[PDB]
Amino acid sequence: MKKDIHPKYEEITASCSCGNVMKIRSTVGHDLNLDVCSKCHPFFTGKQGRVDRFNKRFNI
Amino acid sequence: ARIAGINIPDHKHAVIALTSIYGVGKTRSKAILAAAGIAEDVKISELSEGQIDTLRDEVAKFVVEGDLRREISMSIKRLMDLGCYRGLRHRRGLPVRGQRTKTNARTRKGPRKPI
Amino acid sequence: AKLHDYYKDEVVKKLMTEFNYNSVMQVPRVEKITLNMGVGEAIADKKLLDNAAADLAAISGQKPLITKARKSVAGFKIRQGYPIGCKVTLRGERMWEFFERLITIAVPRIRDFRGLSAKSFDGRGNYSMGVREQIIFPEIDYDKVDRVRGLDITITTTAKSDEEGRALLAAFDFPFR
Amino acid sequence: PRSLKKGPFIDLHLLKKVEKAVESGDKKPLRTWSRRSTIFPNMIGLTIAVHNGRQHVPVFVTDEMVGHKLGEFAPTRTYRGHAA
RNA sequence: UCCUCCUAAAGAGUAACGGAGGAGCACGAAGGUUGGCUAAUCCUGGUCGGACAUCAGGAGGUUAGUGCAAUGGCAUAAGCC
RNA sequence: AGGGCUACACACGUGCUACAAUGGCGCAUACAAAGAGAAGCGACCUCGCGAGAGCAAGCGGACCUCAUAAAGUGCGUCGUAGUCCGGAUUGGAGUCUGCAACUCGACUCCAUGAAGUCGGAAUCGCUAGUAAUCGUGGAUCAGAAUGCCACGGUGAAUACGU
Ligand SMILES: [Mg+2]
Ligand SMILES: [Mg+2]
Ligand SMILES: [Mg+2]
Ligand SMILES: [Mg+2]
Ligand SMILES: [Mg+2]
Ligand SMILES: [Mg+2]
Ligand SMILES: [Mg+2]
Ligand SMILES: [Mg+2]
Ligand SMILES: [Mg+2]
Ligand SMILES: [Mg+2]
Ligand SMILES: [Mg+2]
Ligand SMILES: [Mg+2]
Ligand SMILES: [Mg+2]
Ligand SMILES: [Mg+2]
Ligand SMILES: [Mg+2]
Ligand SMILES: [Mg+2]
Ligand SMILES: [Zn+2]
Repeated sequence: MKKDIHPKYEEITASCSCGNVMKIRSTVGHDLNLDVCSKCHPFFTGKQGRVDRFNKRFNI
Repeated sequence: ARIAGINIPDHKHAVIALTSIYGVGKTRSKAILAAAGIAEDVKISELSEGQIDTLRDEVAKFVVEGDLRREISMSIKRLMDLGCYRGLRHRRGLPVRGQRTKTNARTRKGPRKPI
Repeated sequence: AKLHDYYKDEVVKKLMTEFNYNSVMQVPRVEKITLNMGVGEAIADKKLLDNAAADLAAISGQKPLITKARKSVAGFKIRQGYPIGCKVTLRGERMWEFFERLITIAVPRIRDFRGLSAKSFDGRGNYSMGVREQIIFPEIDYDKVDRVRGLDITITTTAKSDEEGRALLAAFDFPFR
Repeated sequence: PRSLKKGPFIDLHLLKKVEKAVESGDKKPLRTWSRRSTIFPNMIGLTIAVHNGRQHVPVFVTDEMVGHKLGEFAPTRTYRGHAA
């Protein structure tokens, strides 16, 4: 890589709420506090009409 | 500061800041903050990470943001596919709750279109 | 190189089984990832293009290459040779690190993320996807953001077909809907 | 809308017509003037011709319609646009 | 007055108030050299983004390009950096 | 019997609500007048976030009920933002009256959160308990007022002059 023209690219720690920790090189500089990650997002995990309601509200 | 996929305002009181979420009004903001054990006047930036996570958990019990938007679009399209009077009003961009249209009805009709 | 070591240790074997390749060289590879910002707003303001380049540098970790108009186009009011975007080509270690960060951090931060389209293959096993907002990358600070900008991401692979490309990406548990 | 405790309103002549037609099979459209009657699940598949003021409008009842009134599907005013 | 093509009869040249177009410059790099490079157009996929911007791949194979007419050239490029 | 008088490219009149900080929101807490009520007004209690519901006194009334007056005052917050301004529109769920709320009711709850940052030319009302502002009641009426009729609270500016 060319010298002296690229962003600073050094390892950090990404800590998610679900307790997942990933050690990733990054340009962000500081450590991370993720609100979601691949291991807990509902779509990743797998966690994601009229007659019925008519009968439920109008029970005879 | 990141709850329900959007950024909450950090300098506002929490009760105000949570209403940034599509689907949380004032009543739901107060209920979420009571069920997360956080006072209403506490600013978001004076909250811990455990506190913000409890807030996220509390918001999780509600249908908000994209899911709520999908629900609303589904209901409107159901009306519009039914061919019922309400659906036809939605189709024509006219008031749907029996309001007058001889005058007014400008929120639905938009700005006047001259002849 | 977590995802590259995963590719070599697991994905190669999985694909060999799934497609019955006669040689390990036949397994599809991830060759390059290109990030593109089409910055048309630069026709009048050059700070817009410079800020796009800064965003791309923060995201990818590489100083971007400013791209220029190939021919003059009245319809967009652009003359030939005018700088109207920026790209980065990510290869090797940087490419695998960005692939990991994308998959595990940035995609989970997409507003209302319901899964990536699996039809977005160009016909030869290369996958392109759009980003609408650069804040999904943690490298971009939210309260420093001047303008809302997205980008294009292309994953070029050595797959002879779209099915092999999709299988290669799915092996990494790519968030296909 | 109508109070839940009162149940859903329907005109008796219409309910009887719907029961007869369901029993006998799938008859020709039943002509009714009862725009105020709720659409019940047992009307699904029937065709009810509902008065809109001057003509009966054939309404092919589906499952989405249950709980709506018959008059919601028989518009009463003819509008096609001004200056056309 | 000058340039290009045809008339012009497969060397050169060849007339008409014959048929068609151009010039009266530009450039200290658009000159020299060394190293490198390869077009048009279409299809598919891709944030804004659309018929047309930028990105990736494919098809194509010079149908591009040449500071400015036309003809003859040009890949070993005379074309692009 | 059902539909219409409730239509909707548009023009005008009369209003209501606003555009905020002399304000919004939360908590607490003062001070009215006038009126209506028997197929009516309906307390207390219990249930419900609420509209309401169930039970059930009292009252043909200076007695009972409608029926916390609000502005105000104190405390706290918001800090000039299309906002903790505004509350139109729309989705969902309800209540009540009424044979019956689709066309086409009022009200409640959750969500939504438009225009609007004081209004071109023009133009209206008002000389004092008036204007302005704040609540309250009544007729019509099963239900259905921002209209109408009526009632108090706070309470100005200015009139040289012709
Ligand atoms: Mg609300
Ligand atoms: Mg109405
Ligand atoms: Mg010759
Ligand atoms: Mg010859
Ligand atoms: Mg001769
Ligand atoms: Mg060369
Ligand atoms: Mg040269
Ligand atoms: Mg009649
Ligand atoms: Mg009328
Ligand atoms: Mg009365
Ligand atoms: Mg408000
Ligand atoms: Mg505005
Ligand atoms: Mg303002
Ligand atoms: Mg006088
Ligand atoms: Mg008043
Ligand atoms: Mg009444
Ligand atoms: Zn996680």
